[PDB]
Amino acid sequence: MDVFLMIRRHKTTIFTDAKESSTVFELKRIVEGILKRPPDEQRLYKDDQLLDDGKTLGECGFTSQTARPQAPATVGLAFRADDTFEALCIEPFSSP
Amino acid sequence: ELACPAERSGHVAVSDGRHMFVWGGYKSNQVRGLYDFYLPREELWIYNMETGRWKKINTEGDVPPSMSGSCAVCVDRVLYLFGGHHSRGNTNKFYMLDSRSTDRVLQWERIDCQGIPPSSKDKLGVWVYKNKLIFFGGYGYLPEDKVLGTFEFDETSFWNSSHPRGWNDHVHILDTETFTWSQPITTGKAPSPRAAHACATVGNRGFVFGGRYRDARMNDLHYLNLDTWEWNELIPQGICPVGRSWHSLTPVSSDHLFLFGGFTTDKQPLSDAWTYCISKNEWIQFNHPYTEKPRLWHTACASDEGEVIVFGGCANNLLVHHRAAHSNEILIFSVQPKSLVRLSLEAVICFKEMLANWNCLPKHLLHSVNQRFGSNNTSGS
Amino acid sequence: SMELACPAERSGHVAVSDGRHMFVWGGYKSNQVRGLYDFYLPREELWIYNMETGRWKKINTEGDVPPSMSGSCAVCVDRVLYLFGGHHSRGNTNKFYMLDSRSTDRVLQWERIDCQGIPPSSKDKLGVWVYKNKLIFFGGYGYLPEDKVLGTFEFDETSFWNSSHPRGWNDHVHILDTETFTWSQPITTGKAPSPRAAHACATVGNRGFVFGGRYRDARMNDLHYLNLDTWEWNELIPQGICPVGRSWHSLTPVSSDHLFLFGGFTTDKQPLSDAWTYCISKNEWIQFNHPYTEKPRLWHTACASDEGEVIVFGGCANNLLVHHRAAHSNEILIFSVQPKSLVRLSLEAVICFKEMLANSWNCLPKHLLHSVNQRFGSNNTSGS
Amino acid sequence: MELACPAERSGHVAVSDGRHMFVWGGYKSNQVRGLYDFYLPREELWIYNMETGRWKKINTEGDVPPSMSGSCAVCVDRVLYLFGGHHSRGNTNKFYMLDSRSTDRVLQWERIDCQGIPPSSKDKLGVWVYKNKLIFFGGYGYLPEDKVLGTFEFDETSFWNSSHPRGWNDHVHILDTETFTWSQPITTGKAPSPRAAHACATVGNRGFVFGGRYRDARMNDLHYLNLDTWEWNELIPQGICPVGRSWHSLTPVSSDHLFLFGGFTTDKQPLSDAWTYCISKNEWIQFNHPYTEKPRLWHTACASDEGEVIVFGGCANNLLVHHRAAHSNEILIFSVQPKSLVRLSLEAVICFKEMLANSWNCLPKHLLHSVNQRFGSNNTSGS
Amino acid sequence: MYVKLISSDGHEFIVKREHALTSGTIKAMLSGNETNEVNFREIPSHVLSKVCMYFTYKVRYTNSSTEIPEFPIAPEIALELLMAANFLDC
Repeated sequence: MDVFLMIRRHKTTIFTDAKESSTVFELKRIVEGILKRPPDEQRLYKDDQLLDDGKTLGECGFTSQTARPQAPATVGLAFRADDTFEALCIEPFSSP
Repeated sequence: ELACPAERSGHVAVSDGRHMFVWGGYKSNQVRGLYDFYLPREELWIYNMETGRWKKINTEGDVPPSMSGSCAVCVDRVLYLFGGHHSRGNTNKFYMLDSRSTDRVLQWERIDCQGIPPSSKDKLGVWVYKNKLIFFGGYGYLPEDKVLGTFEFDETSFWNSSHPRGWNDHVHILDTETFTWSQPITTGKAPSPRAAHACATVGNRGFVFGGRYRDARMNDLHYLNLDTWEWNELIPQGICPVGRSWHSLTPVSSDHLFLFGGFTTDKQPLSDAWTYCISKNEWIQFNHPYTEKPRLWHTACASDEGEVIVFGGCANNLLVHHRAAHSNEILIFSVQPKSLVRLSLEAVICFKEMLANWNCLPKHLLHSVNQRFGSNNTSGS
Repeated sequence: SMELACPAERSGHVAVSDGRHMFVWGGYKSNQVRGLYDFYLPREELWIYNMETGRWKKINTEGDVPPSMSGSCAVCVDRVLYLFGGHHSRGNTNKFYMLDSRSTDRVLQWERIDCQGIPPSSKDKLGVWVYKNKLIFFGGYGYLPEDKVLGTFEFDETSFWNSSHPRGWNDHVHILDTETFTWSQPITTGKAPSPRAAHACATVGNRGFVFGGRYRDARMNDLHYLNLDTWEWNELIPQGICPVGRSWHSLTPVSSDHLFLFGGFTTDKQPLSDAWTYCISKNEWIQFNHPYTEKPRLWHTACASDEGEVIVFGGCANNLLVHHRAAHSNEILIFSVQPKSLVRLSLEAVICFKEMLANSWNCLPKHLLHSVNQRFGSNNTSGS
Repeated sequence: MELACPAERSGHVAVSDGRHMFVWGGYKSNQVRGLYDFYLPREELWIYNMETGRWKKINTEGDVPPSMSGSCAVCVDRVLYLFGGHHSRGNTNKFYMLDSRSTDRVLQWERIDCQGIPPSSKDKLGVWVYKNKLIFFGGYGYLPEDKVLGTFEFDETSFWNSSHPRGWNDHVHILDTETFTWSQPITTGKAPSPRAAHACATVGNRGFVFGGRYRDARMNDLHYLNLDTWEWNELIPQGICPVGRSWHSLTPVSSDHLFLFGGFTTDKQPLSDAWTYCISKNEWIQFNHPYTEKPRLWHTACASDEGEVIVFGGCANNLLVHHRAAHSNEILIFSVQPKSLVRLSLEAVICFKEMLANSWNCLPKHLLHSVNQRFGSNNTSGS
Repeated sequence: MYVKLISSDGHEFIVKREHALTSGTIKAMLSGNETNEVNFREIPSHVLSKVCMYFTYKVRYTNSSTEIPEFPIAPEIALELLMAANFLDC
């Protein structure tokens, strides 16, 4: 099936399409290929929850109905996470 | 006053992307369940699907009679009309109407086309290759001249008509400019003679699907490649629709065809929708909230916003005229999704109806509106 | 297939009836090749509409044929058509014509009669009654007669524009005694009406009823009746609501107490489709209900069946005075102003269930089945 | 050379001080192709003297509004105040000011972002002036952005004709221009239905609202609003009231009398009828003048200080088809107050041209300026 | 392949280009692959987020026979959605 991804940190968000059997390594490779820098220094957060990198997205809880293009769930990102995983600080959107 | 039309089937409706012109047709009379009431001769029920409304006008000129089952196209907003079955039988005259004019009343014109004409018949398919119109198939009387193709008589028409009819697979090129009939040699396995078959135009590829050979109603798919005149039978992989008739193969994109409805041999009207991909070569079934409304002999046309709009049809069977109960509903099937103009339109109609509710609305860039408004300043008054 | 029996769309033809076989002849049409002049029909063409079976039939005739009429007066006494008056491409005519339509094994023949006495003027747009063995002719747009003729006659001014020979309205009464073939003129008593053409006439017993008409620039609609024994004119003022003043409209007797009116043309030149019926005992107008009111007609020929039907043939939908865009029609309109017999309902019960009971369609008696198969069912979806 | 008229159009805005009509904006159907609409340009101001009679072209500077197909404006203390209007990009609601008192300088626009809750972009609305306050009623347009008193009904066909559905409102807004504050008074009494294509008139501290087209129904009913107690009151008048219609116009001819002229009916027929409302007798008495064969719609009206109804604009024929929109540009003058003795002297001289050309030349300087300015062009003279 | 966009309040954004080929105002504004650096002054980030989300949806639900779902519009952002439709015309 088809699972679509929000990646939100520090007034930057990243829209990225993937499949259900894709691991967290493959989306790490594609965000490395977008933003032109090391992807191993980043941490993902399912509302402040670290995922295992070898886990496929069927096991991660990101399905197609949960992460509909027109209504999708998010992860936050934290570069330089390394050991001191960057604390998540998502600046949200403005008031309507 | 919203001009609600009479419920009908057999009308021809054409689409430029902005207007379906609905003309002709017949209905079952609800007062008198004895004879099918043909619709009035001059009635044009133009439904704008971009501005979603009805406007009926009256025409003049060399007016053709009350047609139910004709074959009409609309090329550069010009109506061309051929064939059909009026209340005394079938015809094979050619008629032309100009729909570009809005200042004057619309005047019909009969054109006697040079070349060999086909027989008086109806229920045939058209494909439009630039200024040429290829006519294929149909049901009707015997061909008077030496006509390429195979004519096979329906036996039961012998038990219901003073002159018997039958199906054919006869192709004819009519020119739109010079009004010339011609009839080229085709190649490949030509398909079966059939009626209520589906025609669809991509390029010089014309797809015919479905119909009722003999008394059986199937689901075979053929295409004519009009630059090469080559007939090819194409059986798509994956899941497939059932055998049906009276279905309109209206295209929605250059790779993707849309099919609404159907009518099986058991005389059941179908309420399912299908899409077809040429490049994957696959039928796949569409889910839609109009599964409670089966329609046959309807008009499913294509809009510029990627919506297939259906007007007409009957909710039950059309064979017995007393059992016919026609419908005049407008059905929307957006396989290609709605646009930002249309998502703004469901943003207003659901979430601003009870809402009366920040005071900051400036403007910087000019002239970015010219595909949106149209007739804007005369509205509402 | 072969070309089915369908007459051309027209306006101004003459339909007579014995109640079982309508004879349609004359009339003209707008020429679609060029609308500057008006096309006229060929003068040998009889059309027969059977109202019991609903079919047309082409008839060629011999004899001293009339010219191409565009509206003439005729009767169908004893299945014998008698024609008089009419307008044509040569002009107007007062030649009396006879067509014996009683011969079924023989083809029909024409005979022009030079009747004795003083003949009337050459004229069209007029009415007629048949009383005993006498034909009685009333009114007419037309010329002045060659001798002294009882009654009044006023010239139309606008005819003085459109033709060297000028017509006008009269209310003359003439008698052709066909047993002696002699013209005569009785004494007109009572309050005589205005001179009018386009007057709708009917024969109720020993009386003749005249409704509507045109005089000066006014399309009138008063109602009169003349007795055919006492020769006394009686103007009737009916109660209720009147139908709008109108011309170019027919009116046939549908029963011995009741009369029927369809169509008309308002003085403002608007085409009419409102149906009315008239009660002579109540002296009353009742507006009739039918679903055929969405199309209007000019020169709508009505005929009375023996099954109680008003059968309308022909009619211009728009303004006829716009002759280059004159939308002529050839559509039979059947109005049920009197209920039918079961013979007719039994054939309706056959005509409803066709695909279920095609064996009973194929197994009727021969006149019955002919009538049933006569209907050319409009098959547009059969075979699909 | 420069006797050129303003062009034939529809949807212009004309205001009055009683002496000098200010005409600005509008659009016209193009004579090359009648389907699209060419907007008459936004720099163009016309001044038509309503007493002497003439037209003056002034180019406008400043924070210039775009071309308008119909807006709302007043002339208070010879200062123009503009709100709303529909431009070629759609509707607008910016408040504009044009000080017309500067005769020595060329006129400059000024767009002012007023404080409070401004209404949303729209058009086809009415207005009253009470003391320093400019009070705005009605309108066909978009949804307002904050809590706005009054109701709103969205027109259905507006949903079809664009992606911007415009609806009618019965909203009321006070612009206090001494502080430049948007505010909203309390709506008491039986409020009208939400409508536009109406007209408004001001009688002292009162406001009259006449007609309009809610949905498709072009009712012309009358409503009354106090400008002190803010109380709504529907009046059902006696006499024979005028026919339901939209695109009409009202001016107060006197402190007891109101005027009404022409319009566009519910069954799509123009109007050229004239009526006079009496508030003391509460009666609609029909006014007779020989200009009842010329029907105009949405035609502006101005009441003079000498008491004349002067009408400019108004499409001569229909306008819902764009290709048949035969717009006009002629001045219609109607007298409801009688002609004064100064104005009887003015006709005493302007009516005798050839017999009293010596009396044309022997007049005071502003008088002669008005007489040699009122030049009926000579068809007869020449041979 | 991925193009940068700035909202009114300074929120940076990065865009799939084949998801960005649909709207004509941005394709006449940027490049009118190639990464562009463009900016907005008036339209906020929440209604813009919907725009790009709409595009992905628009791209995913093009030419398939899946059930195309209705998109929930909140009534507080619907006025700015009509504003964004006016200032985009997609």
